[PDB]
Amino acid sequence: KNILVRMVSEAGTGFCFNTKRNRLREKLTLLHYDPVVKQRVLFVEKKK
Amino acid sequence: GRRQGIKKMEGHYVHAGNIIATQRHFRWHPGAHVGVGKNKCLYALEEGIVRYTKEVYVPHPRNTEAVDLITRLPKGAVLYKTFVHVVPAKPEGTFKLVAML
Amino acid sequence: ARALDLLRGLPRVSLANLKPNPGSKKPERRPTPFYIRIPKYGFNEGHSFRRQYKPLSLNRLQYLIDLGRVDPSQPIDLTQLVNGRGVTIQPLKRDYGVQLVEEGADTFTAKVNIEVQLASELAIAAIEKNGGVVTTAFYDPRSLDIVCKPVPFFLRGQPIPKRMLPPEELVPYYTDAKNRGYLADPAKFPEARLELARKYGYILPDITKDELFKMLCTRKDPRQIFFGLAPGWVVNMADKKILKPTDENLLKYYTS
Amino acid sequence: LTYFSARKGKRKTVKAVIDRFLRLHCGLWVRRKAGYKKKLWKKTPARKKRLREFVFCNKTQSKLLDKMTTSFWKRRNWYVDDPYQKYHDRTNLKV
RNA sequence: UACAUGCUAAGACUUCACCAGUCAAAGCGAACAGUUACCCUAGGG
RNA sequence: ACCCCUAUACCUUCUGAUGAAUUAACUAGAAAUAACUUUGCAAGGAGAGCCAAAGCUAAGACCCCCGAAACCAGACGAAGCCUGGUGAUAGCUGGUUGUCCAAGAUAGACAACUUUAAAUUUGCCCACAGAACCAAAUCCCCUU
Repeated sequence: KNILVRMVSEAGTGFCFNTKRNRLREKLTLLHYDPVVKQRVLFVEKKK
Repeated sequence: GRRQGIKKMEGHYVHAGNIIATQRHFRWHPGAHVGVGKNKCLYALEEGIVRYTKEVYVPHPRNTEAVDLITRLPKGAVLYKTFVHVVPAKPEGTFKLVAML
Repeated sequence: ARALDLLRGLPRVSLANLKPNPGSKKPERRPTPFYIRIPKYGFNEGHSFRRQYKPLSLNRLQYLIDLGRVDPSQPIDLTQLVNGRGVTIQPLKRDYGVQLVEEGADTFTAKVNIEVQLASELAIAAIEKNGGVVTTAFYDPRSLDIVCKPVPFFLRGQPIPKRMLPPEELVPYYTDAKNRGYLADPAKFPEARLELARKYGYILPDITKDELFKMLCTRKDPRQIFFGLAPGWVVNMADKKILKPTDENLLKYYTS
Repeated sequence: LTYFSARKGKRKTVKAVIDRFLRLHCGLWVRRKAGYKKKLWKKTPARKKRLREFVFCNKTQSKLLDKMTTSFWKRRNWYVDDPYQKYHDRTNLKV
């Protein structure tokens, strides 16, 4: 029902984190915080 | 056995961050200088002596369950709960003569 | 002593009277593991290949100078420290020499020409305040072994080898004037000495004026282990001679 | 463990200890926590911080590890830029 | 339900050990495989 | 001498059946890492190598006996048998030899209890007060 997916930072590259998302819902994009640039940036998933 | 219960009894000296009690339900409530955790564990925010008191329970307006339970009380009842306090011992600081300029 | 007076009157000490000291001889009395569930981590990953350096503090160097064990009128090498027994280093057990240590920076009053493998900024400052010289030199395991105990090397019969250059990692350290590297440009040293003198609030004494300037300026060029001797020589200790080859190819090899 | 080896008659170290533990010269053994890189997706941040930690060992564990390593691993090592240099000596201990 | 379910750090709890587990002030930063009547050996009832 | 009174052989294993005719001989605890004790020398020790933030060197003092089926190799006889591997191994019994003094027996899921030595300061017994909404007592605890 749910999938453990990974999102990769668009900024502060090389930073990624894992969340859970439904099998049927659309592609998952969040606004997370990364310490590479120490700021809030968007994360877009790349691999389930 | 969850090993829950009072960890520090009345009159016991306590340091900052010491855990006073671990509970599954709010058997004891946080009083003065006693903080609570996610597990509703009562820890001490100051350094001093633990006291257990009985106090009037006036719950937060946002707590709708406690609020309407309070409303359903007659004009004769007042709710009481057991609270845990830490009476702080040491003064929070002193003034020292550093330099005579 | 009163004890020898007591011995006067006691029976003669013989093999029938001896006794061990009480307390010396206990009587013979006759009629998943924990370390597995823990994850591996590389605490000791490359330990046998890590370089080690024995610390010579300035307290210790002052103490040795202070009891006549290290002579500060001559250059201070590793050989002098080992001979004075102020430092004990094992080439096996991957020691790579001596590192100077700032302990005793205050209360160090000695004008020395020391040669150490590593030196901290504060220790260099402490030596150079008193009119001294610090050089940081490199010794490979073999040359380090020969330096620390030269006499057992001279009984081995082999011609003196030329010491190797630092590996790639240690080349930037030893080619730098801030740490007084022995492969650094002499021209940049006055700048570094003035920087240290300015930072630590002492005037930099120009060594050229003191009568020990010739000694304080004595360095041995790289690919030399001992001061007065050149690689390729053979020490004949029995009849007190030095044998130097005159071959062209040998001399080319030893002067490389 | 091997107290007397068949070639030298010497004690032998257990290399698992060497691959899992750091021995401080003072007698303290430092280890990593189990699961510090396993299944991190569900672990709470507090738990992850707890697991990403260098942790000391028991007295019994320490003596047992001292029994399974030889004297070479109990010697004073003067490494160049060891991050654990300040921990090799013990300070202000009053037993 | 949430995306600071971030980083660090005093002090404590804990299933009687261990391994694991909890809570947390201040601070930075952010919201606000069967079988043997061929069986065999050491023991036990 | 006996008669009287007193006196459930011993060993092992159970919480409290086993073996032994008798005499003599034979017959069973093997390891110094650390620590401790006693010396030497001492920021150094050590008769290379090793260790050292009082250490190092030396000594002393800790780790039993008997008892399978098997498997393998090579012979010898007509699977067996023998020699070797082999003091095989695993279980489970049984046995483990002078004296005195001191300390020294019941939770449990390694721990508990126990010994020796060392450092230090409270330990036990406990009075008021004190520990929850949905009987016994227990925890805590100054005095003594």
